[PDB]
Amino acid sequence: KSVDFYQFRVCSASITGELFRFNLEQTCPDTKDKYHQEGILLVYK
Amino acid sequence: SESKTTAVCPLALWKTFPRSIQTTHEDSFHFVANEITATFTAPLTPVANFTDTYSCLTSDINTTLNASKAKLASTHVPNGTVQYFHTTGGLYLVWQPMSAINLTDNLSYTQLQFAYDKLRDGINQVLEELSRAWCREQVRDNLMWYELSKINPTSVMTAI
Amino acid sequence: TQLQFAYDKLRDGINQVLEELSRAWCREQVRDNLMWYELSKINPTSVMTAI
Amino acid sequence: TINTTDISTLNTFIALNLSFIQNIDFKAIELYSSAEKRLASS
Amino acid sequence: TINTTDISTLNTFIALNLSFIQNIDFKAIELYSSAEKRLASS
Repeated sequence: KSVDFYQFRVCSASITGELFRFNLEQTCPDTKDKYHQEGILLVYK
Repeated sequence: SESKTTAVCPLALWKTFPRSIQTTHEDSFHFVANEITATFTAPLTPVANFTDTYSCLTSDINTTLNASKAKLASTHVPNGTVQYFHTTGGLYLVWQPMSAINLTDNLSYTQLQFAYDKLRDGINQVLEELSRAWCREQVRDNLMWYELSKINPTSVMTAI
Repeated sequence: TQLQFAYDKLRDGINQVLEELSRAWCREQVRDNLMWYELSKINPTSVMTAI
Repeated sequence: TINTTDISTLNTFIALNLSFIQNIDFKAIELYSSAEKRLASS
Repeated sequence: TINTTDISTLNTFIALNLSFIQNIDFKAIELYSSAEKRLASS
């Protein structure tokens, strides 16, 4: 039982606990770009 | 006597714009004219299927395009064919896409659209910049947590 | 009326993103408080002098 | 010897789930159509 | 005995390189010139 820290408990057993590792490879990718297509434009009323 | 054709043509040129950044959208386009701070929208389909029937303008649009691109040729070339669109307001748009050469009275709503697009672009860009910076700080914080966990992993696990 | 509509949409969007950012920063702030508490277990004097 | 993917990895992130102002199109509107303007008569 | 400035100092700032909002002046525009308006009086 691990509902909260309020209740007194003793937990020191370690037999078949789940294993975990720290990842140090994630990084923020750089932003992409924009084509920003353009050209000559005429209007007609 | 004189035919209606070759006598009066219901469209007249209003303004020209050499630089206009066409940006797509969900289901429409967006043509920007920063010279008068305006933006026009048009459905994605080039609804101007038969602008040839408007046979009058065929002459001068060629001339005006030739003059404009002759002026602009020092830095740009045509990267495709020209098309036409019919906006919702009633105006008509003629578009000639160009690629820069590598060195190696109901018009208020248009202004409203222009301002809204400017604000949206600015806000999205600052959001992306802040997100990238916070992500970098997040990788830094993960490294710090990994370094601190080397002493007693139980406290780190109970905190996380 | 259109001006009011656009202004209201922008204000709503900005306020919502500000609220989300504040909630996330508060969560990270509680996490940082826990981290500071854990770090103070070794040499509390340095933590007190820094704060 | 086993692959590195077998070992579970924790994710101690603070997710910055955001939202981007979206983009809308302002349809041009009007009050009185042309017909009523004709109705003006005199 | 030497000065503290000569000693190299490292800094840890994730540069929050912001970008503020420029101010534009909305030029008032119009569609049909007053000359055309007079010509449409007929």
